Amino acid sequence: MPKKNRIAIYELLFKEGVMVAKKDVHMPKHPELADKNVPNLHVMKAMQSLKSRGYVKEQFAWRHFYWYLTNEGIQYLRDYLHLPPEIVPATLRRS
Amino acid sequence: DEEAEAKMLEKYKQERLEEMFPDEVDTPRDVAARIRFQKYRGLKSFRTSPWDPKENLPQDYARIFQFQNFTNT
Amino acid sequence: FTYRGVDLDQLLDMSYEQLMQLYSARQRRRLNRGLRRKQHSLLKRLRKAKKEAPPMEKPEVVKTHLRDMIILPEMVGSMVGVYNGKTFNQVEIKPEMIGHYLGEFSITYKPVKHGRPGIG
Amino acid sequence: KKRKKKSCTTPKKNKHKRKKVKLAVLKYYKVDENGKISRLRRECPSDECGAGVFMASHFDRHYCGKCCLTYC
Amino acid sequence: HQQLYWSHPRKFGQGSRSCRVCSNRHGLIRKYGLNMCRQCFRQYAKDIGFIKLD
RNA sequence: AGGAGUGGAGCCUGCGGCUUAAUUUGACUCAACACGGGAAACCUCACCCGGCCCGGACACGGACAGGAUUGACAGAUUGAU
Ligand SMILES: [Zn+2]
Ligand SMILES: [Zn+2]
Repeated sequence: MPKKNRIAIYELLFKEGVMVAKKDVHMPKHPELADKNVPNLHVMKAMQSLKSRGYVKEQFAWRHFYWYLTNEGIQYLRDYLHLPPEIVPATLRRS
Repeated sequence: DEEAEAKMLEKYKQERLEEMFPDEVDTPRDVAARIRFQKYRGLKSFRTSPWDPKENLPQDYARIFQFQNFTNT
Repeated sequence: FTYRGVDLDQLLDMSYEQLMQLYSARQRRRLNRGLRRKQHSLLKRLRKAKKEAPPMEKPEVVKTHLRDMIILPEMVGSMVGVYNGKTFNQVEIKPEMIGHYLGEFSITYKPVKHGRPGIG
Repeated sequence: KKRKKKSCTTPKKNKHKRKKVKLAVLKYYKVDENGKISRLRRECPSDECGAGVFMASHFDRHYCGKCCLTYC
Repeated sequence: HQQLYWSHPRKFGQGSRSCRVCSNRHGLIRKYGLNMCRQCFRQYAKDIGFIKLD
């Protein structure tokens, strides 16, 4: 997968901390990441790479994939995309 | 001297292909099976099968001496 | 030789939308819905085998999977080989089979000769 | 034990290798000591790969790598 | 292998529909928009609200 | 005690046998045999003949920006841009 795919999958992971999928290899493009043309196979195999390291936490369902973010996975996105900690994701917004 | 040592180290091994595998050979991939193992046969029971003891005498067995009954002679 | 009252020589230059009015309804509807992208490239292969063939010699056998190819009258004389699931079987196109499918000339099965019945 | 090695692996279905000469820009460029830029091969007139991305020059044609444009 | 593998037209037919929880293709209940297997419907029937009255 | 029958006939569909490159398969008294919601053109599809792909996470060593895989017109090769 190219850089504008593997980067752009990691961008919305830091935004809210969760990612869903379909377990649909053959899907043309992921519906959350329109205007990028990233297939569902790309985000599926990217999170398969991230789960074995321990940055995300997997849960399955009827058909869909679910992924949360661990504490040591926030820092792995913090340095891969170079963000300062003065901004926060959706952890400390309400209450 | 080392080529026989190359025969020696494999004889510590080709012997040891016999004490864990009885006669595990590789089947021939190139030549047909009715050609590589033409000469053999399959026995229904290794002890209670018939076998003609003089079916294929080699030419060396025309150079040895026989007995009519060894114990009684 | 003719076919619906017109000889093969007018069929060689019979146009695309006028030859369709001589066929039966499956083949007429098939020419109405169009010949697809991998069926234009077969006729081009048979042209490429025809005009490089020697003038006293039939062209070489050509291998296909296209069992749905209608035998057009511009496809007579060619040696096509249509598959049977196992082998490519050699087919020589005669002018009397110009409304059939290509896939009814490689039989797909061994015609059955029975043995002795076992325990029924 | 409880297996046979069987020596029956046949992967001999050879793939390609990317033959690159050492710094193929020297195949691309040729500069004399006065400073002339002699682009020995054609430049593709496409919108995506114009003025920087060079074509191929085969035995009978020009050939691109981005949009695979072809000439005679 | 781009105009290929997921190329074949799956626009109808038995193998363009699958169960929505099994992803299995056989014994399928398309009525009322259920789209479940006949086995996975029977597990989740009382959750959907299909009660067995008679 | 009866009624409709089935078993006879043609055909439709299951199941054995034979055949086959393959004729995928489970189930064999009631408690297998229009059952697997099983009415398969492709898909379903397991089976047969041929071919492409990795969709082999991650950890370690090498190749390593005198590069690692990738993609691609034409020609031959091919069922096949
Ligand atoms: Zn370009
Ligand atoms: Zn289901």
